[PDB]
Amino acid sequence: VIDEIRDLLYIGKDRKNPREDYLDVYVFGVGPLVNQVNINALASKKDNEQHVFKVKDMENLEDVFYQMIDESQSLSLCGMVWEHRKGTDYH
Amino acid sequence: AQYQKDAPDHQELNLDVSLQLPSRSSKITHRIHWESASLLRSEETKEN
Ligand SMILES: *[C@@H]1O[C@H](CO)[C@@H](O[C@@H]2O[C@H](CO)[C@@H](O[C@@H]3O[C@H](CO)[C@@H](O)[C@H](O[C@H]4O[C@H](CO)[C@@H](O)[C@H](O)[C@@H]4O)[C@@H]3O)[C@H](O)[C@H]2NC(C)=O)[C@H](O)[C@H]1NC(C)=O
Repeated sequence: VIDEIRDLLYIGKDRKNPREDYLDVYVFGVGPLVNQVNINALASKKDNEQHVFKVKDMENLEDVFYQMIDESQSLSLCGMVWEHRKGTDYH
Repeated sequence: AQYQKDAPDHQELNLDVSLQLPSRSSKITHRIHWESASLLRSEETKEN
């Protein structure tokens, strides 16, 4: 089903435009009973980045969600060029 | 005596050879001069 989704979003069907930033898949592992092979093949594989996670006892995964709202991300509007179909210069 | 000073040993070599492939997006451009002549510039492509 995952390969049918990437075909519908035009991902990988071109050599000049991969469009990998238009689908991200994150898989979280809840228990000790975890097949790490199956959770890795479903998640995306983008460069210098992690998408597979394995934790135990559930409550620590609730501990990562209150911790992420204390974490502030420095948002950077610099160097952003998104492909808008009005490709005159200075865009 | 003016002939032996103005005599060239070779004609110009300066070849702006650019290669466009439909598998890529950038043109692969080499400039071959006299000193850098007789030097193969291999570009391998696994797609036919
Ligand atoms: C979303 O999807 C649609 C559908 O695929 C896509 O439409 C495409 O738009 C581009 C322009 O943004 C089209 O590209 C050009 O189309 C004209 C005819 O309309 C051609 O004549 C052009 O060929 C010349 O121009 C190029 C430079 O502009 C030269 O490099 C080239 O050698 C020629 O001289 C050019 O192909 C494209 O045809 C359509 N495709 C379809 C199937 O309609 C749209 O752009 C997508 N949106 C985004 C943001 O990508």
